[PDB]
Amino acid sequence: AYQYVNVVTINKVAVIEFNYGRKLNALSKVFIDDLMQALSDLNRPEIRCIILRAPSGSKVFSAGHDIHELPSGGRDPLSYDDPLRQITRMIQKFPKPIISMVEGSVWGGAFEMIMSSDLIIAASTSTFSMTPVNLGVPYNLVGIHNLTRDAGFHIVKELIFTASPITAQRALAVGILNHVVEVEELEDFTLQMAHHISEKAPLAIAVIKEELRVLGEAHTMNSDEFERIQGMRRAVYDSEDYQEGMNAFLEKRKPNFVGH
Amino acid sequence: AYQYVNVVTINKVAVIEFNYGRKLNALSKVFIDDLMQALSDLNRPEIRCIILRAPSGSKVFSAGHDIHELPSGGRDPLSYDDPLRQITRMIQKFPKPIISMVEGSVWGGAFEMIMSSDLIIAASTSTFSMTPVNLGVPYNLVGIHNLTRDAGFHIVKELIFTASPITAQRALAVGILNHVVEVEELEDFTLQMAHHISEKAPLAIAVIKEELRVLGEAHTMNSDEFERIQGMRRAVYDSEDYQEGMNAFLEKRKPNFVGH
Amino acid sequence: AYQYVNVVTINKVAVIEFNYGRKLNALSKVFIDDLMQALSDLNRPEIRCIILRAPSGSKVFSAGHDIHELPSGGRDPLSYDDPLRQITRMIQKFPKPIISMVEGSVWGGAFEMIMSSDLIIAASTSTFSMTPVNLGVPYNLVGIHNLTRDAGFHIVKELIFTASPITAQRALAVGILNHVVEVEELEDFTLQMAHHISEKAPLAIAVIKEELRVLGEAHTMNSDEFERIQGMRRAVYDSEDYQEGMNAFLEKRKPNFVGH
Amino acid sequence: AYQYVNVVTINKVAVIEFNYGRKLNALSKVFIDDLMQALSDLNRPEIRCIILRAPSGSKVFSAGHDIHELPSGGRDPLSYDDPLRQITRMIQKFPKPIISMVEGSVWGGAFEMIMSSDLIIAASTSTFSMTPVNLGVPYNLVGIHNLTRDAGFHIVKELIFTASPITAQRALAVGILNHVVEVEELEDFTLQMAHHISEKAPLAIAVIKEELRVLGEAHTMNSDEFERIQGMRRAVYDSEDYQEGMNAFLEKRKPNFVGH
Amino acid sequence: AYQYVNVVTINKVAVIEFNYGRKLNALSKVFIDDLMQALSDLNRPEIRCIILRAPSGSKVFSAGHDIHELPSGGRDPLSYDDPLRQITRMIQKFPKPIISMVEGSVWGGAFEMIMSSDLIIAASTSTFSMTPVNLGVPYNLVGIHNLTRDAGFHIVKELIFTASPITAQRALAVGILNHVVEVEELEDFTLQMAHHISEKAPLAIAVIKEELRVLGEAHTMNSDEFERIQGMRRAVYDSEDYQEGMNAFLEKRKPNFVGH
Amino acid sequence: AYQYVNVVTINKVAVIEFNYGRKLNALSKVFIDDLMQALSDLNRPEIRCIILRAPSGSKVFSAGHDIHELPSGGRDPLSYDDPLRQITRMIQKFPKPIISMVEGSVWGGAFEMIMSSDLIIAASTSTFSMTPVNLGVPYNLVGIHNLTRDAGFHIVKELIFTASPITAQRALAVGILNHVVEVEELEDFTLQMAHHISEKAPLAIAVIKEELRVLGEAHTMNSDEFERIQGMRRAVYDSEDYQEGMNAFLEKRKPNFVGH
Ligand SMILES: CC(C(=O)OCCNC(=O)CCNC(=O)[C@H](O)C(C)(C)COP(=O)(O)OP(=O)(O)OC[C@H]1O[C@@H](n2cnc3c(N)ncnc32)[C@H](O)[C@@H]1OP(=O)(O)O)=[N+]([O-])[O-]
Ligand SMILES: CC(C(=O)OCCNC(=O)CCNC(=O)[C@H](O)C(C)(C)COP(=O)(O)OP(=O)(O)OC[C@H]1O[C@@H](n2cnc3c(N)ncnc32)[C@H](O)[C@@H]1OP(=O)(O)O)=[N+]([O-])[O-]
Ligand SMILES: [K+]
Ligand code: NI
Ligand code: NI
Ligand code: NI
Repeated sequence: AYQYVNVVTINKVAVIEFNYGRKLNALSKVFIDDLMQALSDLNRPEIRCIILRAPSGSKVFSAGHDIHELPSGGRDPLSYDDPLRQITRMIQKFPKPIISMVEGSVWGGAFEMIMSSDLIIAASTSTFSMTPVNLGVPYNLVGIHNLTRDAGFHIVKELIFTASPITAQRALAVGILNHVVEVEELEDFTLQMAHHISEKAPLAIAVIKEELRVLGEAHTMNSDEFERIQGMRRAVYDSEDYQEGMNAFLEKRKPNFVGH
Repeated sequence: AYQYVNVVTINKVAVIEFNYGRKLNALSKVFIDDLMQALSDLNRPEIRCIILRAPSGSKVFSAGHDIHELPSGGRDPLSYDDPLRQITRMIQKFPKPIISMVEGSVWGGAFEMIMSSDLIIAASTSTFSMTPVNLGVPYNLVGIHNLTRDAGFHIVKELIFTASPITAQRALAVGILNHVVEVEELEDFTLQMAHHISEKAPLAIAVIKEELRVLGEAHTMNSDEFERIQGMRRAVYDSEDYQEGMNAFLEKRKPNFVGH
Repeated sequence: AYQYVNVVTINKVAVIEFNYGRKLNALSKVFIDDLMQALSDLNRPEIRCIILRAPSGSKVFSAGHDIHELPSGGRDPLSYDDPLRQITRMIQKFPKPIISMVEGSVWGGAFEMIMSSDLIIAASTSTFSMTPVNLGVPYNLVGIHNLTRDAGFHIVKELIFTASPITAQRALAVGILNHVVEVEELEDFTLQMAHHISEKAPLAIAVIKEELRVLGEAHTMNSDEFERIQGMRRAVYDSEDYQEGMNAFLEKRKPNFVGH
Repeated sequence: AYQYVNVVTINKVAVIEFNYGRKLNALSKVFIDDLMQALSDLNRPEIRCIILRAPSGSKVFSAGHDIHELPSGGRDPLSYDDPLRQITRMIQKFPKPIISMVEGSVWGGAFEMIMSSDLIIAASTSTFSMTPVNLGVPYNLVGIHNLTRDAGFHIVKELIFTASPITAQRALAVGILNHVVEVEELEDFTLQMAHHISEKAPLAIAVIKEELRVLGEAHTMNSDEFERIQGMRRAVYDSEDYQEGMNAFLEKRKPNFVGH
Repeated sequence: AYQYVNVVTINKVAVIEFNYGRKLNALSKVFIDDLMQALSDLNRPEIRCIILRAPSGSKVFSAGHDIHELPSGGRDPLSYDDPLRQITRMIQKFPKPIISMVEGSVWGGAFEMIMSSDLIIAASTSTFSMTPVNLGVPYNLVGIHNLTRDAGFHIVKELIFTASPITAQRALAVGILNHVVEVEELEDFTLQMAHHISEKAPLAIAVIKEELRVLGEAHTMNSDEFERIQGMRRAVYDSEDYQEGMNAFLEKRKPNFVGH
Repeated sequence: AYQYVNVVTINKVAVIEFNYGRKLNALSKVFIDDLMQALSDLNRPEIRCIILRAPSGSKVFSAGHDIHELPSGGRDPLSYDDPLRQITRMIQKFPKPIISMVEGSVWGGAFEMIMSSDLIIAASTSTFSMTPVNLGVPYNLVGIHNLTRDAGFHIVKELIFTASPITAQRALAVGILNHVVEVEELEDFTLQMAHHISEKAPLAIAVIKEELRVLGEAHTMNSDEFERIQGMRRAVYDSEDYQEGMNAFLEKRKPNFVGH
């Protein structure tokens, strides 16, 4: 068993339920490490499909990045082995389909985490936001790339530049979501689709998933461009605005951004 | 003339109509060779726009891959010079617009074929499925790439992982189709658009179509990533699951997939 | 002060209004040079969001390329330093969000210009046309790429191959627009969103916009493929049809295109 | 047979000898067209290796570009379908090895031509120069790339920026040549190697040559970078220096370049 | 201990000596499994440099790919999981320098194996041959790429198209070898350089080795290019010539290749 | 005038001579800023070729990075806007040839700096070392790439992993240098080559230099690969070994590296 997730297996379908309500499923390292161990434990031939969910009735799916752990003092908080970076890679490389089954509000990092999964099925009352511009966080290239494969550029720029929540109905209309259903039908609807997928050829599913992963990633640039972007990101991590954004969040006041 | 298609010219518009209804327009080599010969014959200055259709009233637009013609195992079923791979390249490189005018159900390789065309106009009763996971087929990279330029990744993954049919209305909503019209209006609506395009500058249409083709292919990877994918595909077409999927289709029974 | 635009700033938002209505805000060099000088003058820390608009009541937002300035005698009219090519680079590199606020009809180069901006908010009565196939112009690779990040390939090919106008409602459905509002709400809706964005962290917005720009351009090809495309574009600008297309537009008649 | 080349077949080896000594085997269209026809006619299973040579005793192997064929009004003489661009593609795509067997002096485009070939075996008295900076020519990307696969960057820059001739001995030392032999041994040495190659597996040789060709071309860039370089090339073709360079060559006088 | 290698440790340097003299150290699956197990066992902080060697006095360093383990026809002979493909990836990714210390003749896959290593130091009597065109084998893109990072294209094509051995002196001159020494001095010359490297910063060496590996592999192409190459390779491994090459090796006779 | 360089012009040739001998021309910010200002000031049409040199008789050409300019620990000394990273970009983008004329010993970042220049002409007594593995520095991707365009991979790895000096004669043999001259002839040999280059077409030289620069950069990878390398570099900067290497150099003792 796991301290911060609960796993149920129903024939070939596994359901990983978040059990980190004390921090509204914020992406703390101890929570992500249990999620990753639970997924790893389910990498077996007789499991064919995974569902990720918050507990039934939750008002919050996930509060996103744990801002108490998101480091300040000049260190990159979205480095390659930071937990959100590790779990998006693991979801994308996992040789079985991973369905995000969403009840409640989805924030920032948690939005990138469900976007990295294969299908999203949501309650009609679920809401979605992408929040780095609230804190002054320079989100990393891979993280931003994970948000560009479903809705168009103008829609993605609206979500990130405003940090405003969208409804499940709008998330469906712009192509983020697969299905929107009444919260009382959410579990039944998602399990029926997961059981259906689990009757199909798992080795064909795994290789087509991996072919889509590498095509998704196949936007290539030279070393100079990457080093230029990393220089820009470091200037943001070094800014007064980044300190102000983190402090304003921890102090629950409105930040005063000044552009240095 | 052609054994397996019928061609009509109306001013500058050519309509290539399938004539393989006894096999529900499955993509047998003999059918695809005729479709490619008809297209090549229509590469003339006086032809400005192509329409591909099934006969009026067809229940099945195309049953997709001829499963009899797939090599039984140990052999890549979607090699570069296999007929579906040849026709999709030919459609994409053809210097005139090609409009798929769809009445009936569209399956598997035939869904890839229409996705490779420039515009899709469909009857309100048409249905669309992508079926390789029903048989355990390791669909090839170029083939999967051809399904990713219209609908988002989560939608494409639902289509491929479930192999379930979608309606014309849902295909329109997610960005696969240009237009949905009542079946009685399908021929007139599509001919009106083709005659319209036929008065525009053909050399500008041809170079813009080619620019889009190159940009659409310009997802690049290193040799190791490609060879790693090919090794994964070979493990699938070497698998007992692939033989069981082919056999269950030919024997009209439900396959039992086990993951090797 | 500018001859061809008017700028109003309130707090952190700047509105750049076209003042070239006597030529339907055609993208003449004198107008684009003024737009670029006004943007450069607004690249200051206290400015956080830009709106581009035509005057209230405009029937035509922009007529697109000035056909009286398009090179005739064997010269590429969309070379790297042509004014449309310069303004789209400047908008995409600009470290503040740029919102296109659209009232009236949008044509050709002007459609590319608004697509290059970060968000589009349009009146319910606005219309959008992409017109190079009306003139026989071989649109350049960068320009075509700018049109492919919002709507899918089939939709983009319909817009370009037909040159037919689409409504704001359809432009919203296919993913081109962020929002459609009644024209009497257009300024208030856009100002509210622009002022909302200006309260967010500008250095995070700037680096995320630049990350999106780099990822969007990261469709790479070898020198041979680019030189092949250049040769195709040159044969179009050397074409009888290209001369006929320009001549027809000047003589206010319908072109007769013949395919050389 | 051919006006401008002579072909001798010895067992499985074909020797293509230039017959344009009147014009020092300058790369005139009529000469290159005959060279490409003779090569095409030798694409038969019983031919296994090609040797390209000047006649025995030639002082000049090839004088490079024909000045009398560069079409002024700025028009790019290194466009995709100009004769030298066509013959380098054809040599690189030719499914048999092509050995350049060099006696005499090699100039400019003829240096690019022999670099495009598979092996170079040269007389101890042969000499090599790359000459576009003598004329003010903006050599094209693919043409420059063809010069970068043998010697290192500093060496290539010395050859191009000086336009000075190098000895066979230096060309061997820096990795441009395979072998340097006394002129009396040049046919024996070259034919012994060609005959040896002709006993090897031709389908393996062809696919490995094509693998090397694609790996050699696999330096990829985005559309913006290509268009930028094209703009710089156009600026050189529009320059006063380019006119001066061509006029000085025609008037047999030293050019005076001024940097515009 | 290992059945097919012997390992010595001298301070911080490990020497892996082949013990498969009965097949002249041909790269059989069981030999490569022990070489890889010995490398994995040595991946410890107190080991800082590896030497690969054949036993003292060896006439044959390695006879290369085990021809008996190649498939009969119709199957890719150089698939991603093939032993040669596994060992070259493991050498390249190994976080310590691997020096090939060469006494005797080096053939085919064994030449690719030493080329994949970091440094090559060779006896003055050693020789080097690349032999797939002797057997009609379609070498893979990754394998060919591993041969292109030291000598120029003209030299590499000579080596592969001739399958002729070159001396240690010529291999030094063209950039393949670091050093050539008399055989009596080979062991202690190599150990002196490995001990010197072992005093340097191992984490710096590892990240620089990895940066060079990524840069070396960063020649990118699109899916269609790779699948076109793979189809050409399949025509070769399906050919009569491939069968003839395998049979000629088994019957110890000269192959008769015909080009199908 | 400049505090840290001396500039002499001889008609079209400019010679930038280091004036930082009391610190062995270490690459301190104040010294690089003066070199960059002196280059910027020579970017004039009447200047056609630059020579970089140390004063006549210098024992040390440049000692490389100023180790007394390491920033606050946990921080990258090879970030995009560090002076060495700035001047190598500026040399590579400079629209005139830059020749490194080397007398004395060349170390570390100074080796990268001369490698980034267009030609290197050296005294027979000059020596060359690449030194980051002496200190435990994770040299950055762009910096390593700048070392890979002249000599082959095996040679570069020997230089980097040994940090051992090589002679001028060995640097010529492996392709690093253009020419080696007796020290009394060095200045005149280098000036005659610079005057010769200055007679050639400057716009042709500039565009070919720029085309070589972008081809040399055109090794592309995806975001995940770049971020994975940055994670490894950061782990090296965070290591005990990195502290030990910098402290050892400051204290003039042998470092004790332990591999964490
Ligand atoms: C990637 C990224 C992010 O993900 O940024 C973080 C985005 N997240 C957010 O803005 C949401 C932050 N949380 C909230 O606004 C509220 O907690 C919401 C979700 C509306 C729920 O309000 P609520 O009144 O029901 O509950 P709270 O009392 O606020 O929260 C319940 C508990 O979870 C803690 N918590 C909630 N969100 C957290 C977060 N993101 N990080 C750390 N702790 C969090 C909170 O401190 C409290 O703990 P404690 O008892 O120790 O004080 N980014 O920056 O780009
Ligand atoms: C991507 C991919 C594919 O393209 O795979 C194949 C996907 N297609 C399918 O699964 C649909 C296969 N066909 C069917 O399911 C049924 O024929 C459907 C479409 C429901 C219609 O049924 P129906 O009762 O009306 O008609 P049928 O008798 O089944 O079919 C009419 C005739 O066409 C033949 N046929 C149908 N589908 C075929 C196929 N895919 N390949 C070869 N022959 C086929 C069938 O054997 C019959 O011939 P015969 O009379 O000689 O036996 N893939 O799997 O890799
Ligand atoms: K011909
Ligand atoms: Ni893309
Ligand atoms: Ni079994
Ligand atoms: Ni390269």
